[PDB]
Amino acid sequence: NQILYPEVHLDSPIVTNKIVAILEYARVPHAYSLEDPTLCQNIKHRLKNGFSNQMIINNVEVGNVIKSKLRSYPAHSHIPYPNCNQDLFNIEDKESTRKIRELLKKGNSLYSKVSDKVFQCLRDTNSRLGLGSELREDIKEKIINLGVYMHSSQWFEPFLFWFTVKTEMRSVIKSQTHTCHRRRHTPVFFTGSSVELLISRDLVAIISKESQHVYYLTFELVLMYCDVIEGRLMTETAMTIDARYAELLGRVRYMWKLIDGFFPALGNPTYQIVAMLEPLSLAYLQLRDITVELRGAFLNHCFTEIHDVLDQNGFSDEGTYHELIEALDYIFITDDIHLTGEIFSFFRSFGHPRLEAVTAAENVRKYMNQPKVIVYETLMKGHAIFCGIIINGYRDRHGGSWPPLTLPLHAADTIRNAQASGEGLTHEQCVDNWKSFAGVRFGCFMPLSLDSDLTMYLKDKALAALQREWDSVYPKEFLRYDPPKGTGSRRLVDVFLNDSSFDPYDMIMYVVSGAYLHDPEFNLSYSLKEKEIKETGRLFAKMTYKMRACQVIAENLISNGIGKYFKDETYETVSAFITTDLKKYCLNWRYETISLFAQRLNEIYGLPSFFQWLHKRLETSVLYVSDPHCPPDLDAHVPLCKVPNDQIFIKYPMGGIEGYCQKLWTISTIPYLYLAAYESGVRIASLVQGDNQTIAVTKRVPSTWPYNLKKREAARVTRDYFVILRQRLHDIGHHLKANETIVSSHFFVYSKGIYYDGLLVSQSLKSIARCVFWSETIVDETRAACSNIATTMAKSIERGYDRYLAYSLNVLKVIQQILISLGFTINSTMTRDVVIPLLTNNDLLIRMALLPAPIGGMNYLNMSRLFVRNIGDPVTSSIADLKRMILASLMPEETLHQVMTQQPGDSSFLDWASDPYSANLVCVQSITRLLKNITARFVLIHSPNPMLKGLFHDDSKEEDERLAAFLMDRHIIVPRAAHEILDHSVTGARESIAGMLDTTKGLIRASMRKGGLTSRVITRLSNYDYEQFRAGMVLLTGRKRNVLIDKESCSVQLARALRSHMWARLARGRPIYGLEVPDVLESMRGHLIRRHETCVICECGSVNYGWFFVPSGCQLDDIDKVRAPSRSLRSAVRIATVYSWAYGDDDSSWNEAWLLARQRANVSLEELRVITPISTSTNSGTSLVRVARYTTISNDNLSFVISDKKVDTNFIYQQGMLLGLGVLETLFRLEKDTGSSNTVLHLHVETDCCVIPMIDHPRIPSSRKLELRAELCTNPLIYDNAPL
Amino acid sequence: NQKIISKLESLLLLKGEVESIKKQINRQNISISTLEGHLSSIMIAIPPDLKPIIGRDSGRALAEVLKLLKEFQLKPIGKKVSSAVGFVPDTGPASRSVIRSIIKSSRLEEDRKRYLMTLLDDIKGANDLAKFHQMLMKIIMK
Amino acid sequence: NQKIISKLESLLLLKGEVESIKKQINRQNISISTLEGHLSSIMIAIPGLGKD
Amino acid sequence: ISKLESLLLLKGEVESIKKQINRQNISISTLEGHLSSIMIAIPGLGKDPNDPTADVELNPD
Amino acid sequence: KIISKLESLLLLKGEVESIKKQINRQNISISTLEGHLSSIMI
Ligand SMILES: [Zn+2]
Ligand SMILES: [Zn+2]
Repeated sequence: NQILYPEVHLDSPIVTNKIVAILEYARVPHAYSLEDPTLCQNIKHRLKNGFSNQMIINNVEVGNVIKSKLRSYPAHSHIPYPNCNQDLFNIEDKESTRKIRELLKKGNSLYSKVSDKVFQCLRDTNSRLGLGSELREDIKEKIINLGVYMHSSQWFEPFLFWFTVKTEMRSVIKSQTHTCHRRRHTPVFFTGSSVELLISRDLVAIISKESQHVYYLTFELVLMYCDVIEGRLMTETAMTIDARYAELLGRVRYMWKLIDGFFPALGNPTYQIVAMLEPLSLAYLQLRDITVELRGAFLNHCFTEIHDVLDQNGFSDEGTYHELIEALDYIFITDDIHLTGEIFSFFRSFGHPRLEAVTAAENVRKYMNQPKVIVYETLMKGHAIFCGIIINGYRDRHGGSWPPLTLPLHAADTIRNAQASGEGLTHEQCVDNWKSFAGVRFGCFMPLSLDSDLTMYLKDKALAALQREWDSVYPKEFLRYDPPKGTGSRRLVDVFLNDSSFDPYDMIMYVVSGAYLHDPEFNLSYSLKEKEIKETGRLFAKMTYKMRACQVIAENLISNGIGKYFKDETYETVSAFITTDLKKYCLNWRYETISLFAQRLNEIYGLPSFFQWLHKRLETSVLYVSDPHCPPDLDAHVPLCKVPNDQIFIKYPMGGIEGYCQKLWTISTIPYLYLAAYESGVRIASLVQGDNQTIAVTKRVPSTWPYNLKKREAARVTRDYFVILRQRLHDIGHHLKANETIVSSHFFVYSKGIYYDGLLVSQSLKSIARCVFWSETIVDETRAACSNIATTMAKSIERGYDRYLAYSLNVLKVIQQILISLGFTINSTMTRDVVIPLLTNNDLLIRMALLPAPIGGMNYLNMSRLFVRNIGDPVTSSIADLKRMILASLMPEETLHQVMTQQPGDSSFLDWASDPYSANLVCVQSITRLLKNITARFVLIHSPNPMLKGLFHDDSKEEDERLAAFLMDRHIIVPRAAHEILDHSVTGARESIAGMLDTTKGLIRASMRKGGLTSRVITRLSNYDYEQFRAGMVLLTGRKRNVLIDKESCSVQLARALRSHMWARLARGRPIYGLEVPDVLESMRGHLIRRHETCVICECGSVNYGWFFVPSGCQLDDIDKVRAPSRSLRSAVRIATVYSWAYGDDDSSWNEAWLLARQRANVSLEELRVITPISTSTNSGTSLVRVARYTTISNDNLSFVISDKKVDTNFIYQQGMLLGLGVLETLFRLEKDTGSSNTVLHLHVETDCCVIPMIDHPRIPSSRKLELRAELCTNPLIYDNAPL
Repeated sequence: NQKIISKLESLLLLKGEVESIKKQINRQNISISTLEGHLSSIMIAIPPDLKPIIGRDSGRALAEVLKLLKEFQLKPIGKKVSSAVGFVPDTGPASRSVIRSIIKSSRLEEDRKRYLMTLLDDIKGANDLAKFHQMLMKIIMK
Repeated sequence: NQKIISKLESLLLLKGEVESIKKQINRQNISISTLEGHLSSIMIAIPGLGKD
Repeated sequence: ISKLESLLLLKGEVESIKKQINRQNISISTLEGHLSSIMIAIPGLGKDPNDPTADVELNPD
Repeated sequence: KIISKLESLLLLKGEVESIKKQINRQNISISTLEGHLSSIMI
């Protein structure tokens, strides 16, 4: 607990019963109303009897204080949630937010000190790339005055207020929960200017002076408000400073102001109208279709739903509906295509709705109990198509044969001849004679994989309590009776790691033998899900240990075995799209429908009566929705078999459960799609992405036909196919609702945005709403926060935002983050030794916030990252950035000498080989990472599980260090090769499993209580943060000089001189080899060329360059026209040979190569030598871009080979073309057409001063005695030693 | 001769296999009679007038057989009521709004949009509404 | 002399006997086929509660 | 003459009889196929014929 | 001829007995089918 801070971001749902219980025990009169008064009844009974404890006493004290304070406002009135959103989103106070206002003012002044030189430095990059010797005036003004806009936005005061409240509540929680201290100081109000505020451990009270309203909030509500307000602030600031969203700004402002006004009157049902904002965007996008009969199909349903939800609550008058429709029209109707996928990102800026358990229980009980009627011919036709698919799948991979395959009885002569001759068959034959497959029988032809991996078992989940203790999760305070104790553990990972007798083909027998239908400990229970925008929404279920293991095993079996067979006058093809959702199918499935396929799978795999366990178990159990604050209406503990089919229980369900058996369901659905395709006479292509499903329908037509007629014919045939498919699915008994799917001829929605007719629309403003002032870690880490900020900014850049504005925003956010972490924190180790000198010295802070991270600073965004996706070498790129800053006069000139004569750290060959590119910095790691590694290795060492035996010993670290030393300590150091070898060796697998094991606060606290972390380590990790600021201070204040350094030397030479000094204790003057490649933005010049000029200014002799060309007209919006013996190789011999390849094939090093390979495989020297390939030594693709589809890249003038051999891209060649395309994009960003003339782009390159006269040495003879483990490991999961 | 007499009498007395196979075929007939009787008894008129039905157990069909006029099946969608296939107006208040939205999102002239809205505010009736929609389609997509 | 009675009689009877059994089989098999066609169009009803 | 063509007409039966028998065989087999496919997934209706008929595996233990 | 008029005379019975022995199994098979199915209506 001493090293675990409370949460900083909402990760839980909002339950009404929590607030209701807190207020009921504090005895404060409220105005909530529940659907089931069981909680109030239980609490009243308990209070009448005389229960009491520490929480009750504390809440009684707080309630007495509140009651005493409320006597000065004789006209108060509680306002529930979310009826208080319009007020709490605009609250403000002047006195209580005094501390942070001065910090942010200081940050704004610090930024304004250097914003000018920041712009001056950003302009030279444009001047070099060739986009003109000057930026745009508005852009210059925004970059200079970025602070004033952010400070003048309309969310500043609410943001300040909510940040203050959140951090104060977190400090209270942390300082109190550590029960070593006992004395409790009762809380007291704090009279502000406009409001009055009271903060306690688990209850916040706010009183408004003027209107005399009263609000009571909890921790989750506080976190939610803070997140929402900060997101709104960042998004509005971005849209204001940019000049492309000038019309989107007004629309989204009006949307906020309109919808916010509905809360005080409507109430909680407003979130239904909020959730309706996502499909309305697609409905309004449909209006731009080309087949006029389609315009309005989905809109006619959305409007009906909105009218009905507005009518069912008392607003029956038509004026309200009419005005709301007018407002929605004004909001959504637009003209540009790219600016309609943005509203897709704002539907989470209103919060989340409060929910109960009774409503969800009823919503799922409505579906779990419903009779159906199904026809038989359609089922059999689907089954026939299924068998045909499987037949063809196995005919492939073997070649025209059915050796272990089916055994027909009275089939048609065509089918019999097909089997006899060994040729495939089409859907037509199967669907025409399905009667021939009524009685077929397969034979076992698939093996079982029982030592594949461990991810499935190692992923963390939860387990429900045993059946005879089902009510052990409800605390004693909310129940009318005292429950029985809870015994079993509640973590799959620790139950697994402590299971002393585990066997994969033993759970399989536990299912096959029919013992799971009599286990008196089976139990299943539902629990609520957070961060949804629907009351009913979703849930997720928990089961018991054995059944969870069996489910995982079965689904992995399917996904690894058969599931691969389902891979997914000039005429031409046209296509249309159908988009639907796939939820509630798990509720609509049934035994009578799934058994016909489960039986084929049983006969194929061998396991008798296996793949239909879910229904056979659920048809006799009793489910319930569990939540600690929603107790059941009972009087004494009764078995789960005597509750009524009622409030929170679901007795004897019929359907399935989301998540489980999903592979079986998705491979059993497809045949009906193909059946409808055959019945209609078209060709289809399917795709499934989570819950969405897309079906593309294709049809052949002549070429010279007009575009309109083409699309119209495609749409007609697609509508026909849709009608037929709906009619078919209704027979087996699913539900394709006639007004819940989108039929279109232009677009379909998949994971990353909306694909619109050969082009993807942007979603730029999504990550800006996430870049915030902390990050999810068990402690508070400034470096983690800054790295997350840089990551979100780069991800937003690559979706359409502006590079320079994003860079400046990143700089400002980094400065503010450093200031907040130094001056406004809940940490207790920040003392006067660092906080006073740093907060006093101004320029030192600016330099620390501007210096790049890989060489000491805290800025995690290099300039080349704005253009390319991956830079070559972080060290040389950061040195180039520092040189650019020094040139542009942003930082003093001695910073180079300081950073090049800083003091080295202390790491070992293992750390170097595990992070090859790193310099030897001081205390730059991550606390959460360093803690997770230790706790995972410790908990793995003590594990009697027979599946991982001999894989973890107390000497593993020693052997790893010795192996790394033997690999690296030669007369020439090759960190990349060492890293590859060590990654592929056994240590790689060890650490990979350790990292795959995902541990969190629960397991960490459990292991600490066990005693896995010593006091020395916990104190070091508690002090780790302040040491970083100390190191930064001493680095930036040091003063030495390196007389062999002038700031015009090459970045490569500078990086060499830095590495050969920071690694001086281990290298001992030996040359480090093959690490750095030249920087992008320092070795490339650009030049545009137009009507009649030539590349004069860059044609002084440089005659090698890339060539780009792009003519067009009105466009950019819409277009109108080696043995390798095919075996189980992927087990470990892949690794065993890749290691040997990376090692080499020299004179006698083959002995050691074979040694380290035979370590992880069972091969001989000659077999390895004949199975490994030989090489030369020991060792385009685009992004979201509009204009990329119009250019004609050429590189004939630049293919010049330096180092004089046809090699891999000497310089990473794709980077040149990527930079060129980026330049063209940022040139044609904010206009409509390419213009009149033709623009051609020269991209010249001269990487001559950045060359290394490296010598390709034959091989580096080792100087050490190889010594590995005495005996090898024969564990089949790890790379075995007897596979072959 | 003697061979004639013997090889005539043999078969002409062992003829009895004909009455034996007639026994066989009458047994087959009486066994299929009850089969088709059971299959007739399993069902009577039903939405066709004959579609046999069976259930998981014997008596678990009394919840979907009467509501013998079983239940409501899938509702057929044509070219008269709106669905995801195409849009047709009707008397409800949503059709006027979606027509207004089509007019607004069209590519016509502003005064033309005003003219169409003025015609629409007094157009009344299902048939006249459908006629106005059919004319508007041509006007906007021409 | 002796062949007339037996030959003529028990060759005339087999005529109608075999023709009648042939037509009987030929009608029984189509009765089978209609029964099969009937059974090939059937409907399954699913209850609501898995246990009752 | 008379006896020859009488034996002819008494032989002209067996072929039709056999082909009718084969057609009946195919029909009955289709019937049993339907019955098996229903009894697989109605479910139930049996002593122990439901679906253990698959050969166990190459890993019986 | 008139005495060697017996080859088909015996072959007819030789195949008719096979006819009998298969129609019997057909009878028993349809019998077991109706037995299986009669217990499925109510
Ligand atoms: Zn040039
Ligand atoms: Zn250079």
